[PDB]
Amino acid sequence: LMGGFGLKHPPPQILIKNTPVPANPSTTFSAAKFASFITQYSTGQVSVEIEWELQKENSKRWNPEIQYTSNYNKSVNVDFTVDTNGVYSEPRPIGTRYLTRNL
Amino acid sequence: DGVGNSSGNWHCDSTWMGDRVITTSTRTWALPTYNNHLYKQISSQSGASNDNHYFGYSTPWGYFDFNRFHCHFSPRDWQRLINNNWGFRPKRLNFKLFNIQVKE
Repeated sequence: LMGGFGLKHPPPQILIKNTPVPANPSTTFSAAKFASFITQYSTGQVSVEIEWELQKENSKRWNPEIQYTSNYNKSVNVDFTVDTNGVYSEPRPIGTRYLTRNL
Repeated sequence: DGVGNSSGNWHCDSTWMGDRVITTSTRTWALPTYNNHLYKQISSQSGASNDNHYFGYSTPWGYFDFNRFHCHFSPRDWQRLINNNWGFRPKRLNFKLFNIQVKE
């Protein structure tokens, strides 16, 4: 109901966790679990590559169609572009329904 | 090639199949008798500017011209051409005259 593709078997959850590296244990045995760990974080790169099937249009429509366009009118910032502080912003929600089809 | 037999069909279409597009048109024409079958010397009138003086000939012949882009492209086909392509050029053409009816 939020829009999208209903999948009985969706793309699976990809779960990630730093392995606990303990600090130095006591030189005598303690049966209690470790509460002291070396503080650490991880970083790295992640790649997703999705292949999408397209459905081309076969309209015999004469007049031109509504399409998503940028405006040529000047502005302080180009849409879908970083500003002078390096902050990327998206100005408006772009839906996907621009071409037409007869019922 | 008979009286009650069609000598051609209506082809008016546009097919986009990759790096090519073929645009086909079909129109109905009417050809009258020009100059009453005569060749005539035409020129500018004697009272005229020097820039506007001409000399030539008119013929009884008509001519077909399709040297306009709307002759081959619809506005929807022109919109497909201009929002998707950095360039275009013509490659070949095919011409037909058919279903000719001489009315007296």
